[PDB]
Amino acid sequence: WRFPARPGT
Amino acid sequence: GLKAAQKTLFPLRSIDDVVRLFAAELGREEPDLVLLSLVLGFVEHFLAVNRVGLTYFPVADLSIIAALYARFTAQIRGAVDLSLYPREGGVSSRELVKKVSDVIWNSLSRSYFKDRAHIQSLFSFITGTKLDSSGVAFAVVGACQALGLRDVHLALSEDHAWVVFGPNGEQTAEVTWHGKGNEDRRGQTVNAGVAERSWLYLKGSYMRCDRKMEVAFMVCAINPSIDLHTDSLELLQLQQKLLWLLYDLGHLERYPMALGNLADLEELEPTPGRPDPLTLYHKGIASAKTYYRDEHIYPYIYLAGYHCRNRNVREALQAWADTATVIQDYNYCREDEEIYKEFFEVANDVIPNLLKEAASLLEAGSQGSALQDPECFAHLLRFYDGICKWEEGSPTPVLHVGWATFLVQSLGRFEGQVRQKVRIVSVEGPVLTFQSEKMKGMKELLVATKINSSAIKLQLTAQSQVQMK
Repeated sequence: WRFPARPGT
Repeated sequence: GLKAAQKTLFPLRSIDDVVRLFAAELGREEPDLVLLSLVLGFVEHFLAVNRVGLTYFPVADLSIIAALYARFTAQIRGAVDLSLYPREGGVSSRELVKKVSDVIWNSLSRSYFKDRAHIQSLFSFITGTKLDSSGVAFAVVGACQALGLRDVHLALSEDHAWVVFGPNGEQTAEVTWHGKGNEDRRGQTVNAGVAERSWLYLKGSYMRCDRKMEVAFMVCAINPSIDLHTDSLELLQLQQKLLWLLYDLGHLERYPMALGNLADLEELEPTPGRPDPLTLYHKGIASAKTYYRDEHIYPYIYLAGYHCRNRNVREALQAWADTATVIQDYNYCREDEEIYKEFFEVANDVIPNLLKEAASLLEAGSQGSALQDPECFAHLLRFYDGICKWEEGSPTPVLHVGWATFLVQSLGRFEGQVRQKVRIVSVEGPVLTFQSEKMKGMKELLVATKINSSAIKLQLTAQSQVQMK
């Protein structure tokens, strides 16, 4: 799960 | 709720029709966050979640979108009686904000996986009764706009979301959860977290959105993922076009992470006549320096990742050193684990694999190698220095012996003749000044032909003894 606009994958 | 002028573009039959809707809303006194999130969620559902029957674009009919809109406004207006919470001065009260947060919270499914993709939008909240962490914060702000609460706005750090409100917009309130297995603080200010100098609250240098920046957030929240191997081209295109619209109107000026996201999208599929990815990464760093005291980490991690992907070792090392130079002035606190993981992976996986390839290429006769450039060795040292300084004063340690073998191996990738050319000076050629006590004590170990592995380990960690036998 990635916080919006966090870099990388 | 929906005004006649908001309805004239429907049905939306293409990406460009969605863009036109966003342009129209951004031209209004306030863009309608509920409308826009419902539209994005609808098209994401039919482009990423369920593509059965797709032939071009999932047409968004007014009847469908208006009924979703009605479901949301009915559920907020029915549950939040504004008469119980009088507003002086166009300012909302903490009790009112907490009531809206409770309404959203209490609507959610009892049990669900909170880390899933595609649960960020009001379409997910209405159709699935599911939201992710930051999606709850957004939904609270969209509910407050629907109620006429013009002072309630989204606040964003690099890993969390809350709201600002009240007289002069100076109040803060938690409205969602953060992470896994942390204790809820809904209703409280963010002042303890600011005061403790954690990364999570950016020493107070967090983003306070206006409504246009709230639109930018929902655009950054688009998730083009279909599965682990496959992205929706349609949703990538949509996100990229919407970010350029926001950029041209000025609404990314104060949003570093959105600028990095747009740079990433341009690298994947460049738009003719637009700035290069590097220009955009540097604009993101400039935004953080201008508006946020140069206290943000991800503008530098965006840049470093671009250099890493392009096997620019020198510039990747420089950008990671610059990353560390930001973190050094924070205290590592209990809910900062995401940025710990980012530094750990860089030190203990990404840099090692970069230097291993560089070593093979040097063996094959590469010229201008990072491994022969003392300025590159100095960047590596500055990266570790910032991490060590970060640890000083922190309530929880950062370094452990699991870091030390990677440090020794990375140092060793540079020959002694290269390492000797960096002059470490105390407060010609590269000059470096260490801020951390750990690196200052490390200095005399850094120029020997064969690094004293054991001594390095002792200096990097709390360990002060060697084995008894």
